[PDB]
Amino acid sequence: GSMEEEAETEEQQRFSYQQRLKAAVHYTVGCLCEEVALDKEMQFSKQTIAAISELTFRQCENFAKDLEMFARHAKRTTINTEDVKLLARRSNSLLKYITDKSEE
Amino acid sequence: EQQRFSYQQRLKAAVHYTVGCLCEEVALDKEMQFSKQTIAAISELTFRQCENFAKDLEMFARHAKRTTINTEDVKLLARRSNSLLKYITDKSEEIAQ
Amino acid sequence: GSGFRKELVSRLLHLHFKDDKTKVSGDALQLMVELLKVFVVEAAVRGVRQAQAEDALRVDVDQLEKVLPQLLLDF
Amino acid sequence: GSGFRKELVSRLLHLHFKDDKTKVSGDALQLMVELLKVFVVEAAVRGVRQAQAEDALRVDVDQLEKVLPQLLLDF
Repeated sequence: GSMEEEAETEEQQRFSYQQRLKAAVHYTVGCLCEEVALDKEMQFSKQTIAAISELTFRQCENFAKDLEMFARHAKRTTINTEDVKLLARRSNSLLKYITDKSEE
Repeated sequence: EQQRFSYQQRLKAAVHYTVGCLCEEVALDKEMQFSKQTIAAISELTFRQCENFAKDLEMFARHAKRTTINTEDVKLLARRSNSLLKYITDKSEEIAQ
Repeated sequence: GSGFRKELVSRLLHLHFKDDKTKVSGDALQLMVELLKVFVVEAAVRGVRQAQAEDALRVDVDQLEKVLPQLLLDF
Repeated sequence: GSGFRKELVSRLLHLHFKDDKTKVSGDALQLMVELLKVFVVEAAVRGVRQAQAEDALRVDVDQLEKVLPQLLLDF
């Protein structure tokens, strides 16, 4: 039960967890794209939906790192709605939408 | 005597000069020349990018309840790429010397 | 309509935090559930507008790639 | 080699601050000098890589325009 055999099993576990996360994102992305397709009466390829799902998975990485950095900038270990508003600071459009939903 | 060129005009020309010298260094290093129009476009881009840097720095300072912008604010501008972040986090230390 | 589950978003964010003590408030988590939704829908609808601007019959990856750069600059 | 003058960078920034009270520390200013140089060098180096990919004689504005979205994503 060597160290290299243990490392391989742990990598397999990390890999399959990431894959399950990617699957779950792909599921919801498929659902949203299906609502868009019906509403706009425009079909999406299967490759387009996969590309959107891989993009959404990556975007989470940038959202999470930024949020953590913004919280810590303010000496907080707990991410709050002001950190989330900072993500949307370049787009007045997006900031108003997010600020709206925060008043709930 | 009356000033001849207006305030932001003079700032854009000073940026243009420095951008030109920087692009001259890249052209020697990378072995490829830049058109005059490319250099002007990079200078205009640089001038425009200072608006975004400035406004981020100020929101970032305000997020930490500060009105004076510090090196922590500036480091947050470089955060997206680890190579940029490490390079700017480095240069920050060299200034301290 | 559909949307991301809170618990999935939490796991996605935690996959990436550098620090184990980092946590996300309940309200902040709900806002990120909405933000990820708007990100996906923006990508899809922009893709639709591009395919239409090209007299195309479906949104292919070739149309999606033209919209992604401005999309990521907005988000 | 070449670099931006701190005085110039101070003026550029102060043109855009939303609030008249906003100040910049002396170290933050020096670090901004380095950051702005990096932005210009990155623009130039990406423009060269794009001109090489297109088998050009020089970097022309059309090459630069292609790399701008990705440059702006990194800054």
